[PDB]
Amino acid sequence: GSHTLQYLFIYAPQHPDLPELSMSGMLDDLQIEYYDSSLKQIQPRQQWMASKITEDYWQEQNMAVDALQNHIFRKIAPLVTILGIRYIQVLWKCTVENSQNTTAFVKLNVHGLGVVDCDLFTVRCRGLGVFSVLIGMIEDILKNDPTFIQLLNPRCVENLQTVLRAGKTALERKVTPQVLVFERSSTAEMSTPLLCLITAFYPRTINATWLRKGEPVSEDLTVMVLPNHDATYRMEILIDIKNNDPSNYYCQVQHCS
Amino acid sequence: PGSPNVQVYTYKLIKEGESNVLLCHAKDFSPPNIKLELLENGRIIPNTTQSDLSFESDWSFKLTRYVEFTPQSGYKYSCMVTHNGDSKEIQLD
Ligand SMILES: *[C@@H]1O[C@H](CO)[C@@H](O)[C@H](O)[C@H]1NC(C)=O
Repeated sequence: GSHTLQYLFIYAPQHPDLPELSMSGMLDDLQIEYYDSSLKQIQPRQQWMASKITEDYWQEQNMAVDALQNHIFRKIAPLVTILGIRYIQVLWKCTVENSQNTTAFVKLNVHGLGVVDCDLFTVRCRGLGVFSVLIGMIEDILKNDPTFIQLLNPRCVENLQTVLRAGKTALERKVTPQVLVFERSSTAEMSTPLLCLITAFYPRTINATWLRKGEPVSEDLTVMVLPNHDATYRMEILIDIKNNDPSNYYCQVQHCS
Repeated sequence: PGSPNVQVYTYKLIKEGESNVLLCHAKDFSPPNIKLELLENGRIIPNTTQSDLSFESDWSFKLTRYVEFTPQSGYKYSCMVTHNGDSKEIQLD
């Protein structure tokens, strides 16, 4: 299958409640580590990140944040102050899909303006929203200093393989849901709610629906997927039965199992 | 209005006296500064653990504060969400 290595930054300079930089980062599903400006060292977010992973990963990850900080956040911080930009969201990801071809991007959702989709194979940044000196300003950060783009494209995929191997166990676990069906008290918006509750399932890929006489009821379909605490997933499907016999309704659920 | 969607839920079905996890999750909130407070019986539950602020590919932010508790008969659990000056209180529900 495909596998993406994501690092999810949040830049909020002079924000009184938030720190300057948060980091996240997740092997697919699995959040694998976390850094922010107060902590002064990355912390891992899975046991197996803390055990099946070389130390030499963390000293160089540690350097990597500086790069984004020093080659990017510093250089535009003057700009954002001028535009009254309150915060910026930065997604840096590389993906290795069925080993056909490899994509590494870097995106920046400048708050208020759009996103800057920087493609790091072609080394060219496009505007996905409001156009501004930033789209090319970061193109030229990335065009010069090619050593830095050597941390965001090629080490990204080697680090993917590293962590992909450390996490192969985790990403392959199969938590099995429990499909539960409750009649929910008559709320303000549906008169007779029917909930199908599917909780603890690890492969996020899942196919569930409500059916009436086999026919798939899609009228009052409300569908939520919430995170659990142990890296599995929760799913709720609500329908207003509208005073139809509830014995005629069924919640068909296909999980990999 | 950038206002959080918040759900308050339990990991597994409440079975009284049987350990569980109490979960308050907020997503879809525009100003990213948010407070999440787990409430037992109107009181703030200590030693609760929070995920880290982060977002989805669609840039929408996310927070999840949770804690291992044991549901007991009589007991009630909720979540104070303080977002953007306001506190709102969601009960298990
Ligand atoms: C908080 O939770 C941890 C779970 O690892 C527990 O072992 C600890 O005793 C608790 N109390 C604290 C940290 O005061």
